[PDB]
This record gives sequence, structure tokens and C-alpha cells, in this order.
Amino acid sequence: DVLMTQTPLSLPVSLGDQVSIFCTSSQTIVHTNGNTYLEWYLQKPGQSPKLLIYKVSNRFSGVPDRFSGSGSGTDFTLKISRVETEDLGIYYCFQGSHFPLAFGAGTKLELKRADAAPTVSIFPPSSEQLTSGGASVVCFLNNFYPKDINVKWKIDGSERQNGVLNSWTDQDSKDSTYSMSSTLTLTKDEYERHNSYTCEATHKTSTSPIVKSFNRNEC
Amino acid sequence: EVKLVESGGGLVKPGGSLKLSCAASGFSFRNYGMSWVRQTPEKRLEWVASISYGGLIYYPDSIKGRFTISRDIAQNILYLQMSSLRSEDTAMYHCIRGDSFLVWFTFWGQGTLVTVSAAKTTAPSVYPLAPVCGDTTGSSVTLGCLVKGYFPEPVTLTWNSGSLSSGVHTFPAVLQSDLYTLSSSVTVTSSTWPSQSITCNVAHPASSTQVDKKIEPRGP
Ligand SMILES: C[C@]12OO[C@](CCC(=O)O)(c3ccccc31)c1ccccc12
Repeated sequence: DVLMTQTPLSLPVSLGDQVSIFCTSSQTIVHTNGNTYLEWYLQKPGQSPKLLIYKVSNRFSGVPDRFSGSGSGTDFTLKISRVETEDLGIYYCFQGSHFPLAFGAGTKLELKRADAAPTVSIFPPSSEQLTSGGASVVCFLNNFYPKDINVKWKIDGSERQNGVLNSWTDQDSKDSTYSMSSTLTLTKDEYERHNSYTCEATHKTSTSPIVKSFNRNEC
Repeated sequence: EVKLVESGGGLVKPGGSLKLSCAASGFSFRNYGMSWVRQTPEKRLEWVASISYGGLIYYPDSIKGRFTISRDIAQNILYLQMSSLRSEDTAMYHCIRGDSFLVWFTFWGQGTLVTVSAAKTTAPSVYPLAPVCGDTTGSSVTLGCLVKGYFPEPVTLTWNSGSLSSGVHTFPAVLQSDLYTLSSSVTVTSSTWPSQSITCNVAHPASSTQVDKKIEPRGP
């Protein structure tokens, strides 16, 4: 089968910027009728995908003149001459020259801005949850930039890679930063079997992780 | 005006069956090729099946055998019979009209959601997230709300009934074990809270749930 590979998976841009998104097919994609069915789609947040370019370079009627497609062999490119706020979203490439038809993973067009260290907040189990027998330890690493970030948990000094659920927000529409929540879920008994709970964030702004924690008995 | 409207999507137990429909307008099925394409929770687009204006049918090996596409040319309705369903089959299904040997997916419908799960309607557990004494020594303070183990999605969480809007981050729900868990955080001035009231309002329509949790400072 032919696999489509898109790069980058995230393209931070500034408005007015000229951009190029790439799509690589695992092999040549020429239909036996000689046409190259390489299509480009843009999906706006909350909307279904919309056609931009078909057969490599044909801009679909109604699509802005700043979008264009090109490429050959196994290399294909989508270009936006002067990025606008409306162009933000995720672009997808697709090959339909050979079955099975295949989509690329997509490239997210995002906004550039100044680096931002995350604000880290740790929250011990609630007394209500404890009562029911549960113990969720949550941590928030908020408003950071770039979006890349690592979170490490430590219980009584030892790392806890197991039992962690993370979620990420999309880029904030107001300050263009990113946030992430990390919840260590334990049991009332398990939680009571340790005193120190630490949440560490590794952002390109810290290297030496931002550390936040509490003690089950003291603060 | 070309129009495509998907229906039939819904909750279905694994190994179960579901029939999806797609009512078209503005064109004839005898003149255009139709396809079904799905977007997974991870936002991955996947080709499900297609039928040419002449009736020729194609499926990828993963869908082959399990799903069946057909069409009612007279009533202009595209169908997708789904069987042997699995959690990976959970996605938004779109019927698409394309132009013969020109463009595969020229026009997409808004889609219909199909959720494959064994879970049963479960109300969420809402817990107030109060700061630790070491984080409350600054000019601002972040509060939180943990909405745990509910089904199905979604829930509606607000702060002070929506009164509290800025500085909020409600994170996307994730599966904890066939059940969803979500959390929200709100950051305000230290003089705002606990000086002023802050409550987490969570609703879960599927279970007729509407709970409120006021964040109280910790400590004996
Ligand atoms: C829209 C479309 O028209 O005809 C084909 C091929 C027809 C064939 O391979 O027999 C096709 C090929 C390339 C781009 C679009 C299409 C097709 C098949 C199935 C669904 C939609 C289409």
C-alpha cells in the first residue's frame, strides 16, 4: 500500500508568512490513466475538511489565490503565499492514485509567539474523593510556549511513570499559549502509603524542571 | 445547492451493528462517485468505502467484510452498513461526493458520530481542587475541578455559572477505563479568592446531572 507522510506535524507561523507544508508518498503515485490524484484538505476547527488542491497543482474553484500545490515523484508541497488568521487549522494530503486510498497524518498550522514558561499547580486528593475511597492528584502546567513539554511525577522521591493521564488544550485563542493537565490516579490506601507528591515540568525554558509538590500531612 | 446530511450515528456495543444514512441534494448519484471517510478521536482521517456513479465498489482491507456501502439512486441516499464493530471504529463518519477521475473528496458532509463502547450511562464524579499552601503565596491563585468517570460524553463545566470566564482552561476529556475524565482550572487574583466565591458547575445531560462544587481553601 502507499503511505503518505506529512511534515511537520506542527507549523508555527506569523501572519503574512509564506509557508510550505510537505507530503511524502512511500512510492510513486501515478494512476494507470496517467493522472496523479494527490489532494490537499484544510479542516478548520469545528468544521469538516475542505478541498484546496486536487491532482497535485489544481486549486479548487473558490479557494484563495494564496494556496497552491506542487511536487513530483514522492515529493509534494502545499504553499500559502501570505498566511492569514483564517488559514489556521490542520492541512491533510491524500493519495488516491492507488488503492487503498491514503491520507497523511496532517500538519497543524499554529501561531508563533514569545516563549512562555508554564505555571505549575499541584492539587492533592479532595476530601470528598478520599471519603469515597479515591485519590486523584492533579497537576496543571499552564500557559506555556512552545507547546512541547514533559511532566514527571515523583512519589516519596521516586518517579511514577505508571497511572498517569494527560490532556492538552489547543493553542489559546487569546494568548496563543498551551496548557496541559496531568492526573495521577491512585487509591485512598495507596495515596495514604506515601507522603510526598511532586509534579515536575520540563520546558525548553527550564531544563532544570519546574517542581511543585505537597506532603500528605504537611501542606 | 449540493447538500449531504449524515444520520444514524450513535452508541453501539462492540461487535454490534449500525446502519448509517446520507441524504444527498443538488445532484444525482448516477453522475458522481460517493465515499465514506471517518475522522478518529485522534483526528486521523481514514477512507472507509466508496461507490462509483456506475456502481463499482471499493473498500480498504480493514473495512472489507465488516462494512458495506450501497445507495438508493431514486431516493438519493447513500448507506453504510457497519458490523463487527470495534472501538477503533469510533469516529465521525462523513459521506463525500467526488468528481469522476478528477477529485475523490470534493464535497464533505458535516458527519455523523459513531461511538463503539461497552460503557453505560454513568454520572460523573465532581471534585473541588483546592491549592496547596505552597502555591498560595503569590499574586495569583489557580483553582481546579476534576470531573471523573462519566459516560457518555460530553459534560458542561462552568465557573460561577459562566460568570467566571477568563483565565480558564477546561481540558479535553480522556478515557480512564471506558469512562471519561476531565479537569478544568481557573486562575484569579489572590484577592479574588477565597475573598470571593468560586464554584465549579458541572452538567451531564445523559444522566440528567447538574452538580455544583465550591472550591474551599484547605487546612483543618
Ligand atoms: C469521484 C471518483 O469518481 O471515479 C473514481 C474511480 C472509478 C473506478 O475506479 O472505477 C475516482 C478516481 C479518482 C478520483 C475520484 C474518483 C471513484 C470511485 C469510487 C468513488 C468515487 C470515485
